[PDB]
Amino acid sequence: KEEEMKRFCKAQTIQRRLNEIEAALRELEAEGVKLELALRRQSSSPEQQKKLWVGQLLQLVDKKNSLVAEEAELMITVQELNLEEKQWQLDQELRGYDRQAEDQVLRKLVDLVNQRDALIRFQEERRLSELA
Amino acid sequence: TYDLLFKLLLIGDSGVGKTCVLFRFSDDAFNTTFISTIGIDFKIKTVELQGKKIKLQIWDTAGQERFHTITTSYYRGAMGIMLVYDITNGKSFENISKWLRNIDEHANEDVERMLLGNKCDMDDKRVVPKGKGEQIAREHGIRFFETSAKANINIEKAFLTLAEDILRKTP
Amino acid sequence: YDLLFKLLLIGDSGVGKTCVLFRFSDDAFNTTFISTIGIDFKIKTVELQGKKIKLQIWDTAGQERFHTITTSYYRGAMGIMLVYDITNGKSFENISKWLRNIDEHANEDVERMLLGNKCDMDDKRVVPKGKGEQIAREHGIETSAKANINIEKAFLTLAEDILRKTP
Ligand SMILES: Nc1nc2c(ncn2[C@@H]2O[C@H](COP(=O)(O)OP(=O)(O)NP(=O)(O)O)[C@@H](O)[C@H]2O)c(=O)[nH]1
Ligand SMILES: Nc1nc2c(ncn2[C@@H]2O[C@H](COP(=O)(O)OP(=O)(O)NP(=O)(O)O)[C@@H](O)[C@H]2O)c(=O)[nH]1
Ligand SMILES: [Mg+2]
Ligand SMILES: [Mg+2]
Repeated sequence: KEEEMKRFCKAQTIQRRLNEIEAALRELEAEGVKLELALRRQSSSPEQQKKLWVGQLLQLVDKKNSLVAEEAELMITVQELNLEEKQWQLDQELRGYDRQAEDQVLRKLVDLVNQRDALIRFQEERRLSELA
Repeated sequence: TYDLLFKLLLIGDSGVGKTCVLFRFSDDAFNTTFISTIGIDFKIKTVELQGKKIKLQIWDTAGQERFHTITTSYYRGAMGIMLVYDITNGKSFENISKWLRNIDEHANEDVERMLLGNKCDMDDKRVVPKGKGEQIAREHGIRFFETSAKANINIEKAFLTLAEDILRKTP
Repeated sequence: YDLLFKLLLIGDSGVGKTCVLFRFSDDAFNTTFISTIGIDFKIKTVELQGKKIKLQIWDTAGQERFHTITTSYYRGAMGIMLVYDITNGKSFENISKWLRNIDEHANEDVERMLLGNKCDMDDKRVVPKGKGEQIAREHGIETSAKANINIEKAFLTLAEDILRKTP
């Protein structure tokens, strides 16, 4: 059960990073509000507003977005991290192995394989979406 | 923590209430102070749909057309889009065709579209019958809702319906 | 990442599948034989041709009980490798049987590669390089997980035959 501790080190680096990301997102939200008002007053012209928004507020918005994207990628790795532990328990139980109950546990194992898979396929289709 | 992340997007002409639909949904409030949107941004709200807890990243777009090119820039990732018109405003409802065409141009083919007729509280100024929005929705095979950011009519249900629709085709 | 390839290993129980995959996935080998149950897979991201490929390698359990349900995962297979151990006996008797199954269930354009594993087991080597390599020339298509040789290049080869089908 040394691997068990390894799962901790992974999980904990991840948790740390999620707190870092929450933090950075707040700092960015704060700056963003400040900037947008600075903007409102600075110029009356509407398309001038547009140019100014492209100037600074936009890059901030994308920094925000890539932060959220990273957050979601991590929250999927978490899902795999626990789907694996489940696959382990059900592996053991199957090893130990009235007649009808075992087929149920085996199919629970298989279903878990497919939830892992469904995660992989899901991020594949996301990738596809943003390429277009 | 949440299982999945959905990208949602609100489009529609300047003034029909997108910022205020989103503000009702996000913070359960409403302001009559009108600040038109410049560019694009998003708010976050997590949800629970029958055991999957999903984060909604919802992008408020700017309605005025001088932002068209920029806002269309972002249709690429969206998993669901709310087209929004104003029931008191005939212009917003006649421009639904052009909004949908932007979706065709710049969204994924895959995406879900949901139609929202905002400001259903003010029946006295209704210029568009509910049944005409229903009609076009039926003709495009998408969901329709009449909503009120002010009266809190149908906001949550529209959003959760979109999220459930996206979620259902997710594996 | 740039792209996603889904491979599958098919074989009889006792030939090296979970260990060939394990040597590639984690650069390791372990003597104990832990029978695979049902199906599994591991994920390996590699950097071929500047295109960042994500590999999803499916591991079959080649134990007669399971031969129903593992068929399920054949259609999705893009690339395949079939398990041959140099020292293993009459695991070749069933090759046609599996290859029947691929013809019976997989996608028509699926690739097929054949491996000689455990080639550190020269002393109990029963099967020359060309014993099966002439079979390989017959269909147009050696490694040790213990000594970790030609394993990495083996997989990257299959990436070659698939990504070349891409353009
Ligand atoms: N009676 C009523 N008024 C509403 C409703 N929703 C919004 N309004 C009002 O109508 C105006 C529309 O505001 P807004 O949400 O900014 O619309 P918008 O589509 O975001 N505008 P823009 O695209 O320019 O950002 C606001 O002044 C708001 O107070 C509603 O359901 N009922
Ligand atoms: N010397 C040597 N032994 C190996 C090598 N690879 C595997 N073995 C041994 O051969 C046996 C079979 O490995 P394994 O992959 O578990 O078999 P399998 O084909 O996956 N069986 P199953 O279909 O039940 O999962 C194990 O006992 C393993 O230790 C290798 O490269 N060299
Ligand atoms: Mg707005
Ligand atoms: Mg095995």
